[PDB]
Amino acid sequence: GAMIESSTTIQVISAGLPRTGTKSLKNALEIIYHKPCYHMFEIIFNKQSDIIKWQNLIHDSHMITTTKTIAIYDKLKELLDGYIATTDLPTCGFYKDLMNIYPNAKVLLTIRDKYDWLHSLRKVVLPKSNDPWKLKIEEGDKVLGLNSDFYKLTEDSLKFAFQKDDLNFDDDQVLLECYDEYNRLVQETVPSDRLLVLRLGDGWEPLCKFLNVEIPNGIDYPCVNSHHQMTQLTEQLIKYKSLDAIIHMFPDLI
Ligand SMILES: Nc1ncnc2c1ncn2[C@@H]1O[C@H](COP(=O)(O)O)[C@@H](OP(=O)(O)O)[C@H]1O
Ligand SMILES: CC(C)NC[C@@H]1CCc2cc(CO)c([N+](=O)[O-])cc2N1
Ligand code: NA
Repeated sequence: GAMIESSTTIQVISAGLPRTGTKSLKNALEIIYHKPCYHMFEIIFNKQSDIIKWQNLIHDSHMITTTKTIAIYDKLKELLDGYIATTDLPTCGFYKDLMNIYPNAKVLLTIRDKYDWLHSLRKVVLPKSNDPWKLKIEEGDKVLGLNSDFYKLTEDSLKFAFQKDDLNFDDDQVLLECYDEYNRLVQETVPSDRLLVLRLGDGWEPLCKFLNVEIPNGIDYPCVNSHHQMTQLTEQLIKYKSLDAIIHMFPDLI
């Protein structure tokens, strides 16, 4: 196809929850658009200074209906300046607001089997409080410079996505119910013409068709960020005590 000059603004809003192929999708969108896509990894590896800003936004987000709405929307736009898409926490819970701010953006929902999702979440993002692996995650997190404010953001952005005032994070049934309800609500809320639902394994074709772009030539659809790979990353951070000592060992993930 012909090369055209794409606008550096949010063109794709992905409402999918963590552990549903968001990092692969981030990578895929960057391959298509040649500009950055937001993701939790953007915060962890590039913009830890954003943590307090997302926290403040979530804090004020109950006021979203107006005057207050504009201030909140201004802060969201600021956070996303220079990006062409959003994926993952903390952004995904803001999908409705993002649709208002970026009326010409299309919306994606990444989904998968709910028990596979939960298993993956428990290994990487939200281990049970009595799981010994939680201590290893915390040790690796310290190597990356992530502290309690990072955990607060993770929890608060999950609660915001699930529209809960509090949440028993150690309760699998609660998390599964929230997952199902969240995915159902996205599909009820977003007009179908504006939504593409992507199941893990769908690859380039439906995505590129939805976005009116050619499938990237000779490039396989990304497959990164398995829980196994994250377990290796955690162990290597603990072993070497820095990111820069091992970053070359994780080329597409980081
Ligand atoms: N192209 C692909 N095909 C199949 N699974 C993929 C995939 N890309 C990512 N995944 C899976 O999506 C999950 C990561 O999602 P996210 O980036 O949102 O955290 C991982 O699940 P597992 O942990 O079950 O391996 C990963 O293996
Ligand atoms: C050792 C270190 C790599 N641990 C950091 C972990 C794993 C990456 C990660 C990813 C997400 C969402 O992609 C979230 N999240 O949903 O808040 C939290 C975390 N925290
Ligand atoms: Na990258």
